[PDB]
Formats: sequence, structure tokens, C-alpha cells
Amino acid sequence: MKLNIRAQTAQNQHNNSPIVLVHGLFGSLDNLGVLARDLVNDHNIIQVDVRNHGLSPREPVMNYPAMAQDLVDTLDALQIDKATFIGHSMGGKAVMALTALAPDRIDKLVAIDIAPVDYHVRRHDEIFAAINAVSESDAQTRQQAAAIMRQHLNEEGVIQFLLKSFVDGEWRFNVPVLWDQYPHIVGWEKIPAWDHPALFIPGGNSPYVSEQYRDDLLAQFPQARAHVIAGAGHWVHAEKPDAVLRAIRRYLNDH
Repeated sequence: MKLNIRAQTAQNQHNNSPIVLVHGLFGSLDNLGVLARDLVNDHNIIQVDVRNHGLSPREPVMNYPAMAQDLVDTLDALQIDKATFIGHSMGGKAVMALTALAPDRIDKLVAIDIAPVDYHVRRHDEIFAAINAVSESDAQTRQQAAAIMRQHLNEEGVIQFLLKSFVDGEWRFNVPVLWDQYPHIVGWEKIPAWDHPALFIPGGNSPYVSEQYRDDLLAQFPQARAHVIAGAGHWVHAEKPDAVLRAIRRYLNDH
């Protein structure tokens, strides 16, 4: 289905393909804004809210072919034939899945701290507990919500990231569905090889793109290029946006 988006025209015409930015689990279209603010200098930008996030529609189904189709439907809605896609984590998996569903609609591809693999672990139980605790309380403001979340989480950055989706005393993301479909989100459906250069940007202090996932990564992205950002965790763009942008532009210029 069509997604909620925020589009901005390039400040300068350079004959570049437009860039679609796709956030990760519990995120919203504002999360990759730091990248959009730089890339809009020479590209039309489209920031999307993934289904069940932000102000995009809710749907009980949450799998990658579905998220990939949403991207196609969104491109069709904006009458864009082909675009470069940049996705973080879950968003990166949606973009990678798009290569299998509609390769002709993709120009270049950037996957931030994510590998095309089923991680086979639960990594968000405490986050779900914090989210539910906030909902069960009488918290209305982000300050009140933060106080409760700190009782479950000790990573202030994660708490603030989640709170970007706490508005009018309600979570923007669809909690029951993200919980129910969680295995499919941390999971993956293997795809055919995409024989085109693809950029992967892992955080040096993150296990999302470690060596144990390399064989599977290359089997699906034979021409994958990895640019590890030293001293960065999972939300690489939030910690080292400059380093991420340098890697992105080097790839986009493909000299």
C-alpha cells in the first residue's frame, strides 16, 4: 500500500535519481532526516514511514515482501520510475527485499547496519516492556514517559529515539502488530542474487553485520561493498552522520 511520506525537491538539479530513505523498527520518517538534509542538496528526497510506524497505515501483516511492495506502491503514487534506496535495519531489509520484487525500480542501494539474514534472537523484549509500561501508566508527556522507560532501559539514546514516536500520550507505531510479527521482522526470506554494486554500512560496535553473516550476505549481494564505521553502534547515522554520508557519497559518485 501507499505509505505516508515527506518529499523535498533537490536544491540543485544534477540529473541524479531520487533517493528514498527507509527507517528501522520503532522508527519514523524523521529518523534518517540527518541524511536527507545533506542529500537534498543534489537529489529529490522521499522519507517514508514504514507500515505500522509513524503516520503510515496499520496492517496486521508485517513481512518483507509486503514492505517491499509498499515501496513500489509509493513510487507509483509519486510517479517515480526508479530511485536509489537507503534503509536502516528493518528498512534496509525492506530495501534489500525490493531487489527481488522489482529490481527495475532500484538504482543504487545502501543498507545501514543490517544483513539479509534471520537473526534468530529476541533483541527487543525490554524495549517492548518499556513501551507497554508507558502505555499502562498515566504518562502524557515525553518527559513523564522517559522517567518510566529509564526503569527498563539504560541506553538514553534508545529511549530518546523511541520517544520521537510518543505523541499526544500515544505511540505512533502499532505495538500489538510489531509484537505479533516480531519473528518476521528479525527474520528474513532469502532472495536471489542482485548483481549490482550495493553499499553496506555496519557500525564497528554492532553485531548486525559481523562475519557469521557474510556468506549469506554475499550470496544475495555478490557485489556488496562494506564500509565499517569505527566506534559506532546500531544507529550509525545517529552517532556518526558525517562518516555515513562520506561513505554514501563515495558510493553514489562511483568513481
